[PDB]
Amino acid sequence: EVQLQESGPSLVKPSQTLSLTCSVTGDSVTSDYWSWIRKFPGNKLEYMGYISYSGSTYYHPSLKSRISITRDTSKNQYYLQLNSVTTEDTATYYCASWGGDVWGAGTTVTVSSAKTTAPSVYPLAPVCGDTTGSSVTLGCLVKGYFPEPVTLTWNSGSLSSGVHTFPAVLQSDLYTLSSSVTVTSSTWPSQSITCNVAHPASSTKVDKKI
Amino acid sequence: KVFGRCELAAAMKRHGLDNYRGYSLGNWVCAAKFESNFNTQATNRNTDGSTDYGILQINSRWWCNDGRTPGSRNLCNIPCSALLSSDITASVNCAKKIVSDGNGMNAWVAWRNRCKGTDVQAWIRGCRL
Amino acid sequence: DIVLTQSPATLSVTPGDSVSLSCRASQSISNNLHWYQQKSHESPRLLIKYASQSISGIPSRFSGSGSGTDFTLSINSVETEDFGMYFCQQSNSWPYTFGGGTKLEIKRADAAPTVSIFPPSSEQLTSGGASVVCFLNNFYPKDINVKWKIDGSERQNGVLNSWTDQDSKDSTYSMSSTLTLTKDEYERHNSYTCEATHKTSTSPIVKSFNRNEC
Repeated sequence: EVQLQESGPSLVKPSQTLSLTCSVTGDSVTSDYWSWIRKFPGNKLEYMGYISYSGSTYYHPSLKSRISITRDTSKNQYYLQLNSVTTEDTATYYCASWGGDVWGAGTTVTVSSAKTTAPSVYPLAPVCGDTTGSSVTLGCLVKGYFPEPVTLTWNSGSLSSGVHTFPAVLQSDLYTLSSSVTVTSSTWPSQSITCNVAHPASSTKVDKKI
Repeated sequence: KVFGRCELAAAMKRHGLDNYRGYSLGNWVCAAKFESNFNTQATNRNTDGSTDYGILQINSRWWCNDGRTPGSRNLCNIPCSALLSSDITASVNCAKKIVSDGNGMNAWVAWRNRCKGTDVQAWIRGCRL
Repeated sequence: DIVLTQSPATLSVTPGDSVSLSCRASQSISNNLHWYQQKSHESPRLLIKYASQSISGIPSRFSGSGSGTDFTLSINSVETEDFGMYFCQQSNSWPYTFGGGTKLEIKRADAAPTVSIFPPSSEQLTSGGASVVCFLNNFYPKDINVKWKIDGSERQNGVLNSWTDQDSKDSTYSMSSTLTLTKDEYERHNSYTCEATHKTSTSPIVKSFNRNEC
């Protein structure tokens, strides 16, 4: 069975070139037409282009000039080059057969000039050790980090129910994420509740007691 | 089966060939006429181990698989036998993929020689479609 | 470029119900319209090709119809694994283009959001920043409006929101809204309010706090 896999830098700086590789297995890269499709953050899809048997390519005009699609028969792969990128080229990129029967898992490419930055972790507690109902929700604000992702746990994983960890958003070129944990009023502050945030890119992991 | 000219034109319009990538319906009707006289069972052996199949005489060397052609690429990822059916579905899907390459309908020599740059619309003229 | 319009933007159904999704083209494209399914965290999957041709290996509940500029993807008896995004794509003319998509979501009983507001932490203030956070959790339907108010004035600038996908556990939705100010701005005002308007009540849920107290 034919299978596709994208690979290449996950981060490209503005004005620089974005390069991705699609490895074809199962069948020859000379025995089908191949395409590149991208999905922007908002979820909209754009058909970037394709390369057919003769080597002829078709590129999307609302892009065209910056894009180039090539293939290597000896390695059985085909590529995507997109010049002069800007933050707007941030998206999930997929390689697929022209027929659409086969797709790679997709790979995220982020365009940013930001540098690796460890997150600042802040505790979110009710306005002064408050408590009203039978329950209380606490939170953790993870701000100013780059790049994604971060792993957030509560009490090193010993507190896993009633949790809501939201998708990070981009604020001033840096990511911000938050998580809320809800427990019974008879649990906190009686028992300690700590937010654990790990950021692989910066080899950091911090704890924040609420 | 052997399609009637207008009958095939209507089936081709139904199968979305009219203005597919810029090629008006006449081009396809004309190509079919010169390629097989509208005969879905048309077959043709080539000097090499390949055979052309169907109403649009698609080759087994590059486009379809007949399990006995040397250097088969099966670009259309379809059995060549599917191109001999009275149901033109497969022949049209493959034809659409062929024409989606850089050399469009120039893939069909008969088309270039006897259709390319002519009053192709004349082929569907008279047909109530 | 050919524009494809899909509707509704979103559809909430109960597993077992049948559904019809629409896709309209700005120009006639005959039968050169294809349908894709895309689940969260996954790549697209081709369901129907050329308006109505079935794909061997795709569940029989999926079928397509239409021609020219009006197309329809039907799912007779939606199953629990069918929720996600559905897009149509035309291949009649280059550039190939996609519709905006339709989101197929799970229907369940309405639920009011549980709202919590949080002041900036002492740690952030020490660094010169001040984020006010508001969590709106486990509500349904998805449609909701969050309004921030400082000293009684509605505030738009500095607000960033984040939504989780429909909850795997109870099919509800959750949201986080954060108002980011500088320490100076924050200390210049007193009342901070997070106001949530939702279908579950004509009166908006209001969570607030004043710096003049604790």
